[PDB]
Amino acid sequence: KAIINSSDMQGDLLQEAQDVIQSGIENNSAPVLNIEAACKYIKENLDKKFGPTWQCIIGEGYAYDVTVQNNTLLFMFYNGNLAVLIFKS
Amino acid sequence: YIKNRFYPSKIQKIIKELFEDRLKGVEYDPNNANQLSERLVLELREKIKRGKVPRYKIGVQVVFGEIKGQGLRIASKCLWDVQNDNYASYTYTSEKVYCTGIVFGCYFE
Amino acid sequence: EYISEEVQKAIDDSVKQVFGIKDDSSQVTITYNKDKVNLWTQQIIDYTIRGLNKLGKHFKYCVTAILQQTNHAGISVQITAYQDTNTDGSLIQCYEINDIYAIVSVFAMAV
Amino acid sequence: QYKTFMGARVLWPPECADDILEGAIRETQDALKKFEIAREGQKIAEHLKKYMDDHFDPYWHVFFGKNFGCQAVHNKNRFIYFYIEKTAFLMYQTQ
Amino acid sequence: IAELSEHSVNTERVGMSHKEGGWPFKKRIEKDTS
Amino acid sequence: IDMPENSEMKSMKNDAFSQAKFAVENYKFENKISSHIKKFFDEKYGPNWHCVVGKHFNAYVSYDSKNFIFFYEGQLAILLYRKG
Amino acid sequence: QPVIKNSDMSVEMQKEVEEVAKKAIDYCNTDKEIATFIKDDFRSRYHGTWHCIVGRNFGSFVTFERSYYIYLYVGQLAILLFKTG
Repeated sequence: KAIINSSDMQGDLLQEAQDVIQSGIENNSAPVLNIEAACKYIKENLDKKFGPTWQCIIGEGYAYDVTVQNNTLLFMFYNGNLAVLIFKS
Repeated sequence: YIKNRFYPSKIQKIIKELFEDRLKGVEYDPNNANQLSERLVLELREKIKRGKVPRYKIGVQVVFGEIKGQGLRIASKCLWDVQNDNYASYTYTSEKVYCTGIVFGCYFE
Repeated sequence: EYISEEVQKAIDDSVKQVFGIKDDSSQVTITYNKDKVNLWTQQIIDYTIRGLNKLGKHFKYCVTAILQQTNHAGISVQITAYQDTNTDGSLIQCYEINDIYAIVSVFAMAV
Repeated sequence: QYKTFMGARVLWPPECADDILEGAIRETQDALKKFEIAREGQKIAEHLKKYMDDHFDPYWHVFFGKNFGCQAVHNKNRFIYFYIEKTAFLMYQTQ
Repeated sequence: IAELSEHSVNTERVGMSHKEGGWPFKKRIEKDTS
Repeated sequence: IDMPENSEMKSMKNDAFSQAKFAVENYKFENKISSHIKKFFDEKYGPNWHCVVGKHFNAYVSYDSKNFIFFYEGQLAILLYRKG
Repeated sequence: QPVIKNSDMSVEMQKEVEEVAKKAIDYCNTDKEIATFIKDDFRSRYHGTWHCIVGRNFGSFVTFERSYYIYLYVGQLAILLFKTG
């Protein structure tokens, strides 16, 4: 249940980002899951796929303030209440 | 224990700059050749005085002459523990004169 | 208490006195000879050592000589040793007349 | 240990010669001070190699920046390597 | 003709990653404080 | 955005692109990339070429007319020209 | 009570991290102001580009310069400081 909240990049990379966060959920889908392992997976996948200097962040209540390259930023929400931010720098 | 060390080519520096700017393409006049050498040897020595080597002793040597259908060979040998002591040597030859300088360096201990 | 410049002067005296002639015709009537090159090398060395022991210096010497036939082949002569800074050293010399490429290499050491 | 020189931190002793050194050790900051600014790129090294080819031997190569370091073989005794205010300068002549 | 050579230049490189681990006490032993 | 020209027929211009695109991906250091390009073009066309690779640099060289190619390849910039 | 959880800097630069963090805690109540304090302080004392995140429930994955990274808990705040550029 992906709910995109703020988009900056191109729709293809949008789709692949959603697919990768999904695959991360399945890699870690259990009460013992940690968002950190899925974060590692998201960042490393987007590195080996669309280049380095990616950054994955997952949570539900927090406050970031980060610098991002244009057309390389996404933030979104899940019906499962997972707010997911990703960005390249 | 050698914190500040001697490597060849800063004396090689000094000796080059000295040679061009002082020789300025001078001819080999017999009456003043030995005294020309006497002047520039002491100037070179002054330069190695600021050459920033505290314990390295400096065996300056210089050759100056004119080339006239004349074959020549000059060589030296080095005689020290390679870890500390070292040497430097430069040549400078125009159409009719040649001046070459060598400078030893031996870390005192 | 010496000078390698004078060591070279003595070597030059020896060689140019033995075979070197000012008037340059006998030096090619004397070309490289398979029969006489042995006499040449031995006598060059002997006269050079006689010049060296004319010197009363207490230093110790050793000598080497090379005689090349022709410039077509090419040669590289290089020297290296391990001795004391103040007094020891060496010397080299290349020599050419018409068809004889002579080379002398001397080591001088203390004691 | 990168000893000090009236121009800059120079690796003492280096592998070059002092008409080249003094020339570069004065000409680098002369060039940077007179009408030049750090904002521009290799239009500095342009004038630097030009000045070197004008007076000194013709075939030079200059590399400067904030992060680099080289091995190589060149003309004997034609190696200028000096830092200045955290900016490495490297120059070498090739026949 | 003149002699030749090859000045083959490079760049010196310094790069290593660690894994930041989230929380799991300021004092290692909780019994000491308790 | 910038494409200096060379001879017609696309004899060397078409070659330089196809070669440098393999060179950039095959290596990380610019050494192997530039040496590969130059070594290939030496065998292919000329006795002596000159190649530069890098993100930012300015240059000013002498060369032989219609033998100066320069192109912004990806994030990198590749310069090439014959000389000698 | 600073609690270093993952640091890369030398011990002196780490001590500076915790001192600047203590000062930012003494002065600014808002996390953004604290992070800007720390980031500007380090970017000024050293030179380059630092970035500081301050939070309570936070994970990331970032590249950073060598010996230019810390992840720690000062009091009960998650401070992630690093240098990139």
